[PDB]
Amino acid sequence: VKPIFSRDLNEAKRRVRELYRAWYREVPNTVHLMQLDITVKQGRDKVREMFMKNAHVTDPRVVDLLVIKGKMELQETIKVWKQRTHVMRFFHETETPRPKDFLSKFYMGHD
Amino acid sequence: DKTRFAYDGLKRQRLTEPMVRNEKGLLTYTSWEDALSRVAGMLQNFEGNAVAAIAGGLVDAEALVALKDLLNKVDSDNLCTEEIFPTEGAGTDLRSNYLLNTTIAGVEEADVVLLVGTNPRFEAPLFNARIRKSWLHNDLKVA
Amino acid sequence: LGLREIRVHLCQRSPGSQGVRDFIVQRYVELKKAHPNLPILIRECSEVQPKLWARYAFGQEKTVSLNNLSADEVTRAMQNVLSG
Amino acid sequence: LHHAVIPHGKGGRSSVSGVVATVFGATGFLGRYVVNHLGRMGSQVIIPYRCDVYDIMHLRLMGDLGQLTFLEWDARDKDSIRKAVQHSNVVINLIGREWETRNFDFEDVFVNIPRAIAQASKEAGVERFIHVSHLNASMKSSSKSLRSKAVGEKEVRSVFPEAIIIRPSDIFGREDRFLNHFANYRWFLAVPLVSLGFKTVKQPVYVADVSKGIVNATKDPDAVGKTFAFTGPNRYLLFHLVKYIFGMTHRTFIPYPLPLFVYSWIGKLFGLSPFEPWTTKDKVERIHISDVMPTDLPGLEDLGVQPTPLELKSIEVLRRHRTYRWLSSEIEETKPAKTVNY
Amino acid sequence: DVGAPMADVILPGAAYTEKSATYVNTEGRAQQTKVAVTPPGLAREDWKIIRALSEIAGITLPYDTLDQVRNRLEEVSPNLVRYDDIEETNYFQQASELAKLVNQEVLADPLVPPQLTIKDFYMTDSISRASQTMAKCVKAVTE
Amino acid sequence: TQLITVDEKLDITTLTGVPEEHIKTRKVRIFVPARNNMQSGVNNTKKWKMEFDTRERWENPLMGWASTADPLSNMVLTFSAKEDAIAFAEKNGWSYDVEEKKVPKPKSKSYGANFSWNKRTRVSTK
Amino acid sequence: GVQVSPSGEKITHTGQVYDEKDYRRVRFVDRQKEVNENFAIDLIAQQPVNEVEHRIIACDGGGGALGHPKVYINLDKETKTGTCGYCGLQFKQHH
Amino acid sequence: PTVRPRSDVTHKQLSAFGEYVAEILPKYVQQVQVSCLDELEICIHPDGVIPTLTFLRDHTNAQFKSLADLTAVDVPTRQNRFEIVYNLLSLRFNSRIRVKTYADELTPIDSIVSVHIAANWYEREVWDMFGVFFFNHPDLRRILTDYGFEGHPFRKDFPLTGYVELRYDDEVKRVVAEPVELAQEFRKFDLNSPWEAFPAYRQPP
Ligand SMILES: NC(=O)C1=CN([C@@H]2O[C@H](COP(=O)(O)OP(=O)(O)OC[C@H]3O[C@@H](n4cnc5c(N)ncnc54)[C@H](OP(=O)(O)O)[C@@H]3O)[C@@H](O)[C@H]2O)C=CC1
Ligand SMILES: [Zn+2]
Repeated sequence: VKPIFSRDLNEAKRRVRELYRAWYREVPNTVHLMQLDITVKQGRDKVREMFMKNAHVTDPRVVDLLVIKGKMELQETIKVWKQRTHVMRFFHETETPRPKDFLSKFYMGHD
Repeated sequence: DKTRFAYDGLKRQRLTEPMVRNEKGLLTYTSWEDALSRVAGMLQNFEGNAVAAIAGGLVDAEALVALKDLLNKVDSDNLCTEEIFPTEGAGTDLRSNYLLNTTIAGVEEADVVLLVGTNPRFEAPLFNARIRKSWLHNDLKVA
Repeated sequence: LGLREIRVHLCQRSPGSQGVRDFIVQRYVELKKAHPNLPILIRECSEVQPKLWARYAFGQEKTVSLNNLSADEVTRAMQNVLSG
Repeated sequence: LHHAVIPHGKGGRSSVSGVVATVFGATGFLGRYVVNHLGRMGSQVIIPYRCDVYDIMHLRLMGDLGQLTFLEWDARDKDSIRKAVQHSNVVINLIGREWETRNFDFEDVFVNIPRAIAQASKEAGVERFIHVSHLNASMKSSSKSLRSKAVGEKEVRSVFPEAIIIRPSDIFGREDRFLNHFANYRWFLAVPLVSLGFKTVKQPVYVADVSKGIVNATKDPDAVGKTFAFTGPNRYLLFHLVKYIFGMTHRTFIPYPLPLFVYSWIGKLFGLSPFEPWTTKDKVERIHISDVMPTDLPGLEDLGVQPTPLELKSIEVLRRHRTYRWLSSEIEETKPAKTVNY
Repeated sequence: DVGAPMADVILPGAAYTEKSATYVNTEGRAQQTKVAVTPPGLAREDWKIIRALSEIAGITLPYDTLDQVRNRLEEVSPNLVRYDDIEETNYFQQASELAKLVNQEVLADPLVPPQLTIKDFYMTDSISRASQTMAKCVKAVTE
Repeated sequence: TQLITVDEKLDITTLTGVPEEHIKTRKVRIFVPARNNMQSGVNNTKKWKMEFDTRERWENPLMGWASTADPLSNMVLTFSAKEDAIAFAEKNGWSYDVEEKKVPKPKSKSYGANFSWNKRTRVSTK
Repeated sequence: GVQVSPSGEKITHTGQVYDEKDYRRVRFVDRQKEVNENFAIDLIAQQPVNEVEHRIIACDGGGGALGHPKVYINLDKETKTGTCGYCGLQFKQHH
Repeated sequence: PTVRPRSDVTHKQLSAFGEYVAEILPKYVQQVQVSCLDELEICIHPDGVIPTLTFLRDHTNAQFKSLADLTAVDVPTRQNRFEIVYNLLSLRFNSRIRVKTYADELTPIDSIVSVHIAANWYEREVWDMFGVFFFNHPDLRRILTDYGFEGHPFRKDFPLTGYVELRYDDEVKRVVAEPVELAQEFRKFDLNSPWEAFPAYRQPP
């Protein structure tokens, strides 16, 4: 298969570490400048749990495309093309989470 | 014709909500959180061998797996069905005693077909269609 | 405490089910008529690791992977799961 | 249960849930949040509206098509209430004002209108009543609205024995009158407190958590027949509360003490206006009373909703009153107030 | 119609168009009903109901998905997951050698199916007993 | 450039942007469709189609329209090969369920068979 | 001739009546339920049968291309009047 | 008068031009199809798409200076499912050309910014709608999707109705996102007739 940037997994992991460093650098500017209704600590934990959401993939081209999608999110976060509405739909302040046990999923719907 | 014009039964006299025995003696509409709690409360009391389930009919082979595990974990072999098959000799074991062991394509591949049990035209009617197709398209002695 | 049921699986043309095929072709009917209340179920299919599932009381089971045996100790294996 | 009341759906606005809710008094502050939390679930919400159509225009967006229905009524007669509640599953009473007027007083507003709603609801045959009282409601209290709240609780329990009296504490939101009182005290250049805010302990509780408690109390079958008391997770002293409010507003904070009789005289002087008053004597005595220590009462934690504190969501509240010199400052730059159990 | 008015509680399950289920024919072949219409009211799937009954009891059934029920079907009897596949059976001779020792007696009574005529083919097993289509079929036949 | 030598099964979950419940709680059917029985045409059945498990569809409480919980229930998909369809299902990561292609068999049908002397194939009508 | 419900509202020509224990009449308070007074079931027996001198007839619904396509219906059944499947107006054989 | 008249002189002279480009570029051109609609469909290899379009722009006998159109068509039967088109149009020769290459969603296509600055926005639109990496783009910023829209929408595995759906709340006073459940289900119609439509376009078994 043809590569994208990375000939292995650890170089793309270093690119993931660079993007996480730049996101952790960027996010208090987009807490203070955004007039946002959060602190910086659970925003950084939201960045960390969004990194841990796609933690299971060991594929280098998939994580390189995750690197360019995180770079586009970084490009729309360093500049303020995203707003205070778009920037924190990730927190799910309104949508209730779907329950994971069998009994509440039995009570809620045919799933 | 039964299974192609019995779809209209699926929207008539259909149970929708869990129902419970009332204090007066009627059946009233309650929730799953009360009804299954009443089932588990009366299921933890009676145990061992006096818990029985008669299944049968329009019932899944996953439902029998779940019922068989749920009543073998309260160690009862009382899983009875609707219709009677004999288990005095070779009932449940050795799967040639309750199947169509010949293939239904091999119902064409026959010469003499005996029917001791039942008429096929009012009881599994597409088997009567396959035996009529074999009876017409080749010579075949039905008794 | 007792053996509630036993479910024996079987393949069709694999050589790993030949010993339990020898058991089912000669040494089954005397085991069934020694105790007719205890059902020794036979559930065959194609391309299966052959097993015996001796399901005991209260939902527990014992799974013996009855693979690649001879004409000697298959009946000693399920008489061991009957006695134990 | 009927065949249309059966809940199906993931939990959005176009789902069905069967909580056919007559939300009385939904034109104001807690009603907007509870109609949002009821129409987000997927329920049929009927609002008896007393005002013009403009202040209940903004409640039309709260759910799907025909999940919100507005009925014109008046509080003087029981016939429009019986015309409202006879197709209902639950009825949630949120009615009440922070000021009395020439047409309606506190005793009429907190007693006879919930008694008429309870009587027409019982003669119509609803399943669940929820009433909203105050947390500090007792018969021996020194507040007129709290004494009216206690005798209204007695009359609501006298009419309907299975009513869910929810008693929330002081509530803070985007258009409240709790933190907006202390933020409208910024204009008078020196905040007045009874005994410098030291003898009074207040428990702020979030409005979305309160409305989620109401929406969960419409559906929990254990919760029926009970009487609840909503409160926040952290008890606050009043001096540190006004200190935290002006610390995150970043204005000047010069408190000065004047006693309760001249505070009541200045509340009666500010409450004689024909328009909406900035403060009343009852609004002074409601925020200048020590709240009850929470024991032997069910609260917010047993309804499946965790109460968010004052230090997390009051920056959503206080951003209106901030000067541009300290507009963009976040929460942890300011020191949070000390919680006091005493 | 039969088991619900003579009951204590009633738990509504889904129907044959209404659950991802396995059924066996008379040939021994088991196939899967995919779900066509989700079951109305508060009715759920049957193994879903039995697993919720297990969770509300003190019994730990090892199910959380439908695929674990299919894995338990593989673990109990591995013919009900091989879809559209009649499995080749044998070993009738051991069943005949066991059933030859059964000392049972026939007697003089003429054997008969209950679906003797055409008027009772149209009403079997509580769906055709509940539909108004097959009631009109029985009403048209019996004139 | 150089080719990279990896060998794993493919996942494009993060590229496709789907929620996690729409992979982990959904199963997918890969099947040649049945011929519509009032028709006698075969052109529907030359393409391997993909459908999902059907989720809950209730009535809208104002009107009674079909309100679906699932956006994936409207989708059908078209392929021409079963192994290419299983490659698409394995790269998207949904739980596959494949039904094999069932063809008509060649049956010796003749007009002169329908009018035979000793056989039972003589039709009483014409 | 509009029939009334046991609750008190009107019933359409589809036979739809809202039940007494249903919440869906709560959009029906102080806003009128639209029910057409001219039922199409009731406005078909008012016009009499049309006399046909042949064994077949073909209607159009009136107006040619304004009405329906020209279906030839059979008039050989004398015991039952041959209804046009497009309109519903009935034809009777003259002899 | 019903059938469109056919002018085969353009068919043979553009087929001679297609044989010309298929001979002069044997490394990259995989095939050249000529339709019955006097246009050319040169299907090439995606590692060398920039020699193909610099040859089609800069040469005096091709001279397709003006790029017109650029998307994919996503056919999920193929192993490389995206089928990227480049519709180009000569001003001077009054002719048209189509360049079709393939793409997987993991294998990138090197971008054509250095030959046409018309595709400064078309390749960004392709990165939104289908989701292929474009090598050495100046900015491959998302254009047509929402700010924070997870999912390339024009692929066949994306649904019609999407996954998020916006809704205002008064809990937070923002236009928040919810997972979409519909007010009305889009009724999927079986518009494929079951009878055989065209005998010339017949699939062999
Ligand atoms: N002060 C506080 O912070 C707390 C208050 N409470 C009490 O709980 C309830 C919470 O509601 P809340 O949103 O804060 O109060 P609001 O005053 O803001 O809203 C209640 C609504 O009730 C309506 N209403 C009141 N009296 C009448 C009447 N006689 N006739 C018709 N409509 C009437 C008003 O409608 P409109 O004016 O538009 O016609 C008003 O919009 C109230 O009863 C309140 O007293 C509970 C806890 C804390
Ligand atoms: Zn007509």
